[PDB]
Amino acid sequence: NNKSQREELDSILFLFEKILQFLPERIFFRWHYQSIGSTLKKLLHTGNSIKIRCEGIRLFLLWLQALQTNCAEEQVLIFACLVPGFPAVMSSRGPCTLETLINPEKIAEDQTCFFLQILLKYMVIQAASLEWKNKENQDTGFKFLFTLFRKYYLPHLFPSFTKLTNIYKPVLDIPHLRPKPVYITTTENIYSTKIPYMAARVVFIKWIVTFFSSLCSIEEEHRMVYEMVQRILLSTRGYVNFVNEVFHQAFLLPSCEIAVTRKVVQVYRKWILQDKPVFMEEEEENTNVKAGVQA
Repeated sequence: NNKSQREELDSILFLFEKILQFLPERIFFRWHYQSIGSTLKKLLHTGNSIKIRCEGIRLFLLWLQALQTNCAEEQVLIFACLVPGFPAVMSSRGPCTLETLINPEKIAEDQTCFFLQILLKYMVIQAASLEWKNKENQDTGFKFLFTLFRKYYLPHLFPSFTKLTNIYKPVLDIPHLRPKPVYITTTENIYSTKIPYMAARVVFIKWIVTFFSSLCSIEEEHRMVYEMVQRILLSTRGYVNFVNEVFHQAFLLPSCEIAVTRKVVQVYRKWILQDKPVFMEEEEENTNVKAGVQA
């Protein structure tokens, strides 16, 4: 291999991205399905650098986004095993990971956030043409991706996830006390908790909050698309309930890394007693929320 060869393979990846963007309808018609799958599997080689693996994951995400709901079982299984460190997905063949699926600088299981930020800003590159297409294709791909992520990764990420929060039919109870998790007080000495899969919850809640605190438009190159994804997050009843439930899951984390809760406090300060969005203006049923502020 050479730097010229590295640039050639990067240009091959860029041409792959361009051919996915320029021809979404052809991809939706499973064009070169076996060839695309083989190319993705070859590019998903774990023996290369972190950049190569990230590019392969990005290309796989774009391919499944353009394919929408036409992805087969192996695409879903690969998608469910894209981020390592998670338990092997219970498939028909059996437990498996990405390494054994493709083969039938230390990673700190932080590839979840990189994967999520790749999914976000590359869903918004809008492989949908919008010509010979419709405006609905802007929202459909991201809705499908969010639904799949919530179906697969969310239940394991949130072991305490449950369905209580709902503005419509507002059933309310009285919360009670909770025990104290053990703090190892190890490694200024920052603290942590022995409960597995907690940093993933912190990252997920922080990202959800940053989409809502969603101020100052620092990036300035992906801001209209952030507004688009904000509308997607608040454009349906189900996503409304999901946002309320993730906020309820917030404020429940242990004392370690509690600054995320204050972010939710700032979000609610911006919402109530301030500019009130359509979210509080007075199964998905209607796009308009029209939820009373009292509930």
